[PDB]
Amino acid sequence: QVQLQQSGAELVRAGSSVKMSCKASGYTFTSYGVNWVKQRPGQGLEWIGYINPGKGYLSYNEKFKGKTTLTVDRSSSTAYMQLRSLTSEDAAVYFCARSFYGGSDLAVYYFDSWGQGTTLTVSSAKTTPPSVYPLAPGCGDTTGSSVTLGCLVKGYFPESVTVTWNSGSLSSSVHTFPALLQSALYTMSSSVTVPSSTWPSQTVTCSVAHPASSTTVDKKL
Amino acid sequence: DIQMTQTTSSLSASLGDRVTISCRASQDISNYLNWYQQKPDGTVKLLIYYTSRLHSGVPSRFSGSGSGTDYSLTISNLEHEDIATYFCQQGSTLPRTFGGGTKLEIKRADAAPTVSIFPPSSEQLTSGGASVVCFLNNFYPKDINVKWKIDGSERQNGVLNSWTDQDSKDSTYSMSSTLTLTKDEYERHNSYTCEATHKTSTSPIVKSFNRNEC
Repeated sequence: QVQLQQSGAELVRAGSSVKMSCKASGYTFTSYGVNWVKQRPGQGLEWIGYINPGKGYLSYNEKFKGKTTLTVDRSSSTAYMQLRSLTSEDAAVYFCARSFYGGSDLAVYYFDSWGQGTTLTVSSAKTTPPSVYPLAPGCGDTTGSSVTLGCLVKGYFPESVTVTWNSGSLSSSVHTFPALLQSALYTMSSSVTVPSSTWPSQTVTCSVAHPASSTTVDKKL
Repeated sequence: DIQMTQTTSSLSASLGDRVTISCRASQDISNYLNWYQQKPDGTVKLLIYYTSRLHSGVPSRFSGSGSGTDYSLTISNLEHEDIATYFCQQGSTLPRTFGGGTKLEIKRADAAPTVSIFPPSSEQLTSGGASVVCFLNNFYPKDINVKWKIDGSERQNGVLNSWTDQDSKDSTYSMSSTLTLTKDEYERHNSYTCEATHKTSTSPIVKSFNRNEC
């Protein structure tokens, strides 16, 4: 059947530590090995290590030995991984994969099953509320057939903000760009295109929501 | 440590096409090579192992080839579900290593960027500094060039960009370039220009505003 259920995402302060899980199912746990693999955003995957649960022990990529500890709960069928001395360079999605049966040293490994991955975000930044600015049309911009508009959301921590134009309605012609964390701050923006003579009549408002800081801002354009 | 090379970061392809993704190891890995598919925001799955053997359920549109250091992934007839990122991994030496990935995007008709330039807003200015913003929206291809001209001459080292991946609805890219200034840097220079350069135009698409015209 084979299914691997990884722990939920964690935000954490640098220097700390984190233990993730990988509940295996649909197969006899001790019979197959498990690997932890990380992915930093824009680099490839890289293998952290391997552990066989039915006796025998483990292997490690030598650059991760020290930071990493690979353990097992044969009973609950969970694999764990513990990272130590969390640095921002440890911020990445982490996958546990299962190697096919028979070995490893040379092949017989190859990751035939993957888990959805757990997201480690390492920061030493406390919750900051967003600063919603409204990007309105320029002077001299010679009257289009449609109008692009926006809201600049800046300075927020953590990264889950929600921009919503006309409190759910213009779902089309909307663009929600990647947040780009500058100095502790994440900054993102969003745009909406409405046909000319639909605005500055009919009224357009962007609603920004940052639940960590208990914000609710509405800026009309 | 075997250095796996995917010589392409981005590979553009149109549906129904044959596509080949190439991998290269720093040393003869005796055909101990696997290919993994990661879907756009999502999970990884094994396609092919042992150079060319298909993992169960993978459709026969996929095929591995290779010997020694040079390997290939082949997708006969590019379907929609194949827009993903492919990685090759080796399995002879330890650690098990991987290639940087290669992502399939879709080819669509040339699409021209809708750029827009926005002044700093009065509330932000009250809060100390001012950022000008330019949106270059809905363009294909991905190849766009942008610079901010301030009074004829250009300025970078303040500028800060944000692309989206290919849109899932219409196969286009959008982007926001944000200059970010202080209220006095902004109080000098009347013109502020955002300037785009793309395939779909032999003219620079210029979008300016004048600070005292507002």
